[PDB]
Amino acid sequence: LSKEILEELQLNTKFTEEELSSWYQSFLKECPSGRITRQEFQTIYSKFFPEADPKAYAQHVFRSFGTLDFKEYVIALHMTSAGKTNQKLEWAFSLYDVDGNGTISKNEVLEIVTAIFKMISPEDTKHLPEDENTPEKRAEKIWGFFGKKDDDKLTEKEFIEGTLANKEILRLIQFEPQKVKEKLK
Amino acid sequence: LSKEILEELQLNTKFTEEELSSWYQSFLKECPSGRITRQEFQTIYSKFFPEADPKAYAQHVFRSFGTLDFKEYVIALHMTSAGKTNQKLEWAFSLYDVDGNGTISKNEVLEIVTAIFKMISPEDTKHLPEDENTPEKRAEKIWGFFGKKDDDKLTEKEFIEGTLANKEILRLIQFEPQKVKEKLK
Amino acid sequence: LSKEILEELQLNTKFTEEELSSWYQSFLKECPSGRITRQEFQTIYSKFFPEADPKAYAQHVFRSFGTLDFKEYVIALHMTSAGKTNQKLEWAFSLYDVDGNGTISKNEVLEIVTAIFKMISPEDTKHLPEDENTPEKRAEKIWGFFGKKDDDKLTEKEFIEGTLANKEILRLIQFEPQKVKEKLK
Amino acid sequence: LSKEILEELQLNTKFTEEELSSWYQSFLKECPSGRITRQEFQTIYSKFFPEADPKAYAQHVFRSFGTLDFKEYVIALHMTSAGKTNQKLEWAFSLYDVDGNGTISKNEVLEIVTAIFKMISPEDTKHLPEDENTPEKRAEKIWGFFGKKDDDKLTEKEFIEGTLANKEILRLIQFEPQKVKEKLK
Ligand SMILES: [Ca+2]
Ligand SMILES: [Ca+2]
Ligand SMILES: [Ca+2]
Ligand SMILES: [Ca+2]
Repeated sequence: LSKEILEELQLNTKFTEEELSSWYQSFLKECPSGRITRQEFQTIYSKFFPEADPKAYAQHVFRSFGTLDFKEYVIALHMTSAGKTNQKLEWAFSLYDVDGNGTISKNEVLEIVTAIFKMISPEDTKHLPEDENTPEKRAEKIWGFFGKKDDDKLTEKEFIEGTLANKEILRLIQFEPQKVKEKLK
Repeated sequence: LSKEILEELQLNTKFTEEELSSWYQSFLKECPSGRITRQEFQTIYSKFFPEADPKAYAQHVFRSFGTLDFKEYVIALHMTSAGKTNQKLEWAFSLYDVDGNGTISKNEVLEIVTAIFKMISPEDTKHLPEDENTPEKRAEKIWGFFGKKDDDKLTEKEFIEGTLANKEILRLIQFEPQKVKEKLK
Repeated sequence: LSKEILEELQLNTKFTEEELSSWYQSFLKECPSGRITRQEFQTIYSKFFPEADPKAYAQHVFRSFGTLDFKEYVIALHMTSAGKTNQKLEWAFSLYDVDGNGTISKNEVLEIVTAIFKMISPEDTKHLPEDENTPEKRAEKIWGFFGKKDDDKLTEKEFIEGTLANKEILRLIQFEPQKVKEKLK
Repeated sequence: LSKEILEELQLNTKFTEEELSSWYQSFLKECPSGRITRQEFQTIYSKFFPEADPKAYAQHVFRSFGTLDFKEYVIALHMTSAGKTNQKLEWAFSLYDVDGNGTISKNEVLEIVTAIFKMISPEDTKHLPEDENTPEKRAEKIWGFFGKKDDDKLTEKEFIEGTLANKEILRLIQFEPQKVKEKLK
């Protein structure tokens, strides 16, 4: 588990195996089964993002992985809060492909963008450019950069190419609450 | 020791084993026993932070680990001066849990925040937001973000979740003197 | 391939072997032969840099490596879009030595600088200093910093020494489209 | 050599072993003996820092290591131009201890500060704070932060403690030409 987590994160880790083991011992005192349900997971985001409405967001993050074990729980927290976005592109594809069918549709992008938008304070909201100030505008822009028609599908190959190649695209799909905020101020 | 330090720091290290070995040879010329007392440790902070009152701070850092050996001494200096705060969350919990009982109480947070505040120059002080300009205000805000009642306790699980998840929380518990300063100017 | 890529990038990687393997499976669904032609490669840049004219640029990048296999394709995308420029100096020499003869001539630098310039929007263009606002001015400045006469040749030794030693030089040869942009605003 | 360099730099490297090997092949075409003299080394700095007077600086850097072999040459270029200063503290001590006797005297600090100052353009010079605008002022401030009397000696232990602990000190001893410049603008 600790080496397994460290193995999956590799460059994104903010912990050593010993520290992961300490966190783990603590986690087990709280969740003796070593599993956390979707409801328990959503509560972490509700408790730590008082100003926003993190429910949809936390559910989508949970979904990207019944329950999550400690490994997935630790990775989820790293994906939403630590590291650079360009190091999480594979995972991000999993977040955007809402139904897990392997391709991202326009409706899926809208779904994720809407949930991310709910993480932003209505205050930070008016600091947004006119062309990206609503879920639908932000989602359309994204679809547009990928050169997609409403009917089209986006594969993992194109998704990684575009997000890596063009930083403008990376900035639009960005899902970490803090980074979405710190790109305006 | 050098591999042992390098092993504990892992990603936070600013030295190679050879350089650690050089520093060590130098350290032994000064402290032949290879041990440094609390009083000797406090003197390093007093000597290098002339403008502040580092005593309480240095004592708490020392405590987080009679004497410290070279390994702990090197780690302590890394914890207070190098790397990114999000990579020191496990250690930070040890710093905040003043009595080492495993949970952080409101009084402990106040204790650490007060010591950190003593590291800031009275000059940089008035550059602080109204809601975080005194030890008690800064400590209350922290307790408030964790959703705690004065009577409550904070576990290591919640501490890591909150500090990692919400950067606002990370900024409030930040203990490195330089970062506390460079977040205002 | 995944370990082979990870081996060549080493510090520049934004992916783990597992993620590279996922991207690969996706790539094969699109290109069953596991090879991508110059024309297919150019299309990625045309599709993701709508505002510029990426043809010459994409051709030079392709050339630095008939077809490219997945490994070279992944590295090419990393070279143009991720990491710090100072970590790509060896590769950059390969990009500038247009004919692959081992030395860079003044005409080669002009060729690459012109292609890079085509990646910049005519809008960002007037934000350029007077002495670097045209391909020929930018190329001359570069040649001048290297202390070269129009007739001279630049070896890989001098190229690495100059670009590493003097950041001014590094900034002038910079080839990543985003960095060229973000150095003005 | 390539693994040996990679071993000494470890975290500071901007090259892979293969790239170091390429640079090496190029270096040998220029210096078949694989050795570079002090005069040859100084010429690199003179050629790439046209606006300054890099002689004293290049000599001190050379000295910190007759001739230098490729390994030392590569490390020297990394020390002066790449990475973060806090990762080069052991080496920096070697740079400041001009006579190699193991302790730094006030005259040695003045010597190095003067050489570094010669790397700054007279233009960037007036952008310097009043208390650090001359070699003697900058050197005195440094000695003062270390709490030293003119007669005193500075050991490697204290040097590392102070430079790591107090970023103000790190900024004053900073020796990379670019960083000295980019700390004003
Ligand atoms: Ca889907
Ligand atoms: Ca306690
Ligand atoms: Ca050529
Ligand atoms: Ca000396």
